[PDB]
Amino acid sequence: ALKRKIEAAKMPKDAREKTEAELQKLKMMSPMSAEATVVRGYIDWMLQVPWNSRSKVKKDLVKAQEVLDTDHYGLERVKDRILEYLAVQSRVSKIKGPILCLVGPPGVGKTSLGQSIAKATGRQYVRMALGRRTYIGSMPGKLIQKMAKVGVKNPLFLLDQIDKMASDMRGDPASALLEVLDPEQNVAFNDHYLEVDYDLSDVMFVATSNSMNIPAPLLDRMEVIRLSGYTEDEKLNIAKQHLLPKQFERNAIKKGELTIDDSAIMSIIRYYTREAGVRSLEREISKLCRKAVKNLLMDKTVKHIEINGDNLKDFLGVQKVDYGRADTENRVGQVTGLAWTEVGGDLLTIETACVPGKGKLTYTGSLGEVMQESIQAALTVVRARADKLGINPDFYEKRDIHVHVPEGATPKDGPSAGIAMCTALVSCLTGNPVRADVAMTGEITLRGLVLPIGGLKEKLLAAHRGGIKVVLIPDDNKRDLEEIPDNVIADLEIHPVKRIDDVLAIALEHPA
Amino acid sequence: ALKRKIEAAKMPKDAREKTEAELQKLKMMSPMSAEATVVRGYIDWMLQVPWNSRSKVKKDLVKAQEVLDTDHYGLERVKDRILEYLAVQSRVSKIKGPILCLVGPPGVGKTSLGQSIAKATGRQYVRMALGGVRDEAEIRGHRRTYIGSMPGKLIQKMAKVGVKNPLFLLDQIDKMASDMRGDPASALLEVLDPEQNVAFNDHYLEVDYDLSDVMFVATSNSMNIPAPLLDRMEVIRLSGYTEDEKLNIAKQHLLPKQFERNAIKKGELTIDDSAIMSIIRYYTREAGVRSLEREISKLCRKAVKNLLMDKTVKHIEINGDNLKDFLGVQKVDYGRADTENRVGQVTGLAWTEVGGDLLTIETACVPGKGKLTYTGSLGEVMQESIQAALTVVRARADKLGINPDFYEKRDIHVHVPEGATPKDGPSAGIAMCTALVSCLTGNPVRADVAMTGEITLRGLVLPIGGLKEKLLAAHRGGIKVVLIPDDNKRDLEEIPDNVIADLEIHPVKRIDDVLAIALEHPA
Amino acid sequence: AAAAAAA
Ligand SMILES: Nc1ncnc2c1ncn2[C@@H]1O[C@H](COP(=O)(O)OP(=O)(O)OP(=O)(O)O)[C@@H](O)[C@H]1O
Ligand SMILES: Nc1ncnc2c1ncn2[C@@H]1O[C@H](COP(=O)(O)OP(=O)(O)O)[C@@H](O)[C@H]1O
Ligand SMILES: [Mg+2]
Repeated sequence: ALKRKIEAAKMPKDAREKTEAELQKLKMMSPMSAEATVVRGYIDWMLQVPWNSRSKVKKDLVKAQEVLDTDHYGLERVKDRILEYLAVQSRVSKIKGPILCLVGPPGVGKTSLGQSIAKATGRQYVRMALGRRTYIGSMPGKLIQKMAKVGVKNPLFLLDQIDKMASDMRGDPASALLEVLDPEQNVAFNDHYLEVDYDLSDVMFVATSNSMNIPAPLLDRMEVIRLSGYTEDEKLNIAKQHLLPKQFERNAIKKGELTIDDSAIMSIIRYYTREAGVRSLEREISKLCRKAVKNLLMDKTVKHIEINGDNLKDFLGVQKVDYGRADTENRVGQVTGLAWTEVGGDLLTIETACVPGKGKLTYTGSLGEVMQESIQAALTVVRARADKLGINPDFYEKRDIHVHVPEGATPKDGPSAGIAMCTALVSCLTGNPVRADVAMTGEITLRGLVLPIGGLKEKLLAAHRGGIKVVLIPDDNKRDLEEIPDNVIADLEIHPVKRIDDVLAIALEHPA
Repeated sequence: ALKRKIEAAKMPKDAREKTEAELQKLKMMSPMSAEATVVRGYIDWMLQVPWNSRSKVKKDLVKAQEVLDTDHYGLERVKDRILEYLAVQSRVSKIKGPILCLVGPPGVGKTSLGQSIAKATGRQYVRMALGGVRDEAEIRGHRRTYIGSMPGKLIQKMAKVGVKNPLFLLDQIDKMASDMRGDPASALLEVLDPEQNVAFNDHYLEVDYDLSDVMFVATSNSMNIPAPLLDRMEVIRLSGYTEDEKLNIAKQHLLPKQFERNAIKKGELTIDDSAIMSIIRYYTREAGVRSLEREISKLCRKAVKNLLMDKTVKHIEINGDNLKDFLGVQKVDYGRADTENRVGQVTGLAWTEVGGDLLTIETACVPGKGKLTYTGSLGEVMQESIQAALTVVRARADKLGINPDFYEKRDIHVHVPEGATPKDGPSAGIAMCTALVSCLTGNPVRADVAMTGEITLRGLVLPIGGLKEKLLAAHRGGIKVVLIPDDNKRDLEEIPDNVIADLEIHPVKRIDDVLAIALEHPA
Repeated sequence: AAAAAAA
């Protein structure tokens, strides 16, 4: 009857005195009853559990490198960490220490890394997105069900959006999954539907998240891998190599009629969207392709639709956002600082006006208090150095000073752009024009030093996009210049400075 | 017995084998037991499910737009989107990816688009209201072993329509409720999932049912859709309606429906366009045409009541002048241009969520000490733009003909006249400067000029937001000339033709263009 | 077996 099926897979012996136990109980009951449907169901939900038939995991790392690079462009540090995990996985046959975690903003491909790792390690992929036998009939647990459906002993498992799993409501506690994650409690994981201990060792675990808002029994076992925002050349390379063909195949556009140029994609990235990932770019590209299909059905005269940087106002609407540019057309009494944010980088022009007055100090432009403190520190640097800069030292009581930053109703805060405001103060006090080709970043102190800043790469990509040629960084950020693409290094004349004298020597067009 | 319906139903092979197997559980038990009623009702549910009955989808796009244009006036981006959809499934069979979503304020007509899209696509219409559902069993039902059990509303509406490939209008996603023991946002994620459509696995119908062919149009008022569901949808935000297209919704859709609704025969009530424009301007504010529909409805009721209690007149002509006798006193009002040039008054432009309106900016500087006061319920960005424009006027002061020691000897007051309305933003920047210059020079601002744009210290006029409402507002208030930042002129291609043809729009880079155009005498 | 809604 069913004995050749229960011996056909060669289940372990404990589960076959259980399975033969309900088989000899099944010999002493009626076939047509619903209790026999529970019995046959309990037999069926043990002969689908993968007690054997492992997948041969792959050990070489060059073919794993390219089969990671066949579906994702620029997650190089993540791919490094995965090849290192496959190196210790190659030596140690069973890694049961901590668990890989992919923290990053939505839009980067942390979920499809389960696919690239899934066919990169060679094992099978089961995805779990988190966000007892009886008369009425019961399904097995979710953790076991994925395993049975996959039917393999070594299946990669993903815990997606644990940041969205633990809500503020009564739901799943940390117990039923840290008993899955811990090494000593996985030799006997007794599922409540089957009451048979099933092993969870040699099962790779990958968990993805958008922050470190993870429950405290789980954060102990999760290696936080960070995934930074994509730059514009990387978004162009992701749109052109991986994202246009999937929209072409989900829209059935054969290759002869639609041409979306590179200036079109860069026009979408710069002018039409603001995010860290490439999801909104795919809403724009999908809208572009379906407008191409509509423009082929509604007009049978033309057949090839050419889309470039000019005709993205015929499609997609009008330009929603915009970025800042270098004001290279003149050199005036303002500076161009650098601003960092989650979406990327931005130029940040800083303006001063110094009229005769009583010495009123007005700061304007939704400035945070740390920025206003940096203006007061920079003005103290100017007052301490008033004679040798050529300034009449009574300007504290004879000239009113206004510091404005143009994008009002935009909250701006941070210790950076202190030397930029010091340069603008020296400029508007001396009448010496700041050269427009120079962007600036740094933090000023009263002695005249330049302290380090953060987010140097996005400031350098903002300055490279803006048309800046010369960037003044602090000295202790030379280290961060070890992770800039060499086209940006080759185009920007980066000067690491350490004082305000090195700043005013370069940034002012006349000597002081 | 009933094998001819199991065979003639043409089910998939798993549904066929377990229905035939369940009938071969049925035909050896007594028909008066409970189990024969359970499996008999289950067989009847399995027979009334549309396994393969599929409706034909339209392929024409001219006639589909003719269908869409006879229910709704001006949802042109949504109608274009549905024509893109019908354009794409003339190549592929089933659309994969996200579903449609219609987000908007109440009254914009995003629920009554369900029959319009179902007619324009030739698909059968099913609506399911999700305004207060708490349990998953409205989506997934209960098991067969329960006594009063049945499928959820999904399978029951598929059987109610009797045809696979319908159109769904998930009516209110943002109003669903959470509860213990189940949550219909998870089950609704199982509905909307493209890799779980073919295997739905309802609790009563343990078979898998294919839901990949069903169209999904969902509707909401806000972006408060849950993140498990909001990342599977395509948000199409329906904005407010302008006064001209509210007039066209009223003329073409609301007036015959309310004449038919209050049973008005031909020639006993007419309403011209001046009365309707007086309703839109003077009696309603909201974005949508539901309150306009109510005011038209009460015009019709007062027409009926004034007819059957007079019996002498047989015709009532409502226009913009006798509307006070019907609706009453004008509840709201809009700003208008001044009729003569004032010496400290500029017309700013403002944007709200129901449209735009003319601001007035009134400055007055008197002989005083150095002191400077701001009134009119101003935000910090607004006041901060005022003092930014003030230091624009303190620089270049001898160029403007201003005595440059004025700030130590004049008291400057800046006041927007509404008082109780909070007014914030930098967009009243280059207007503000102008008024200051005017009160410091005695040069009267010409009253035909509206101004918008934030100002910087060197004089540049940086862009704004919400231009179309400001241009429609200025065109409403008798303004002839408006001043705009230069790189907002792109938005000039999305303005109607009469507003462009009736306004004298000047793109402006620097504050000297503003002072050259907006003042009466040369600076 | 019969379902029963609890609060
Ligand atoms: N553009 C339009 N043309 C003609 N009629 C319209 C238009 N927009 C709305 N209507 C009418 O307004 C009425 C109310 O619309 P509907 O009930 O769809 O509003 P809604 O946006 O769904 O409101 P809520 O979001 O509060 O449910 C409908 O009967 C519809 O006929
Ligand atoms: N480096 C990349 N190369 C190719 N495609 C990418 C890359 N990064 C992101 N994507 C695309 O962006 C999408 C992001 O979606 P996904 O990662 O599944 O959601 P989440 O970001 O919430 O985890 C993916 O479908 C993927 O196709
Ligand atoms: Mg509605």
